[PDB]
Amino acid sequence: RFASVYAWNRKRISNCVADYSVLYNLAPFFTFKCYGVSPTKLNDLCFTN
Amino acid sequence: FSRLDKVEAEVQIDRLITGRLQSLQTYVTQQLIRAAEIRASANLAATKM
Repeated sequence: RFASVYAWNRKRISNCVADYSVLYNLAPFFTFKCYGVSPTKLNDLCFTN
Repeated sequence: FSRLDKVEAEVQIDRLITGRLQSLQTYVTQQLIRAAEIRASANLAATKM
């Protein structure tokens, strides 16, 4: 289930290793553009939150 | 070079190269003025001697 627009759900992620290749597997992700980072370089960066 | 794609990083890298480069050009010009003023003083000093 996905909540309504005015009731967007906020989720916490902490202390785990992230692989973004599994995100790319699904076909209908035809809208995938990023501003602060290049989408193909997410596999060698670290974040804080 | 660790966050942006090469297609767009050229624009970001270019606006910073010129700014740093232009700053050097100002410094050299200032030295020429100072050197010219000192050269006038040296000639006056030589005449005194």
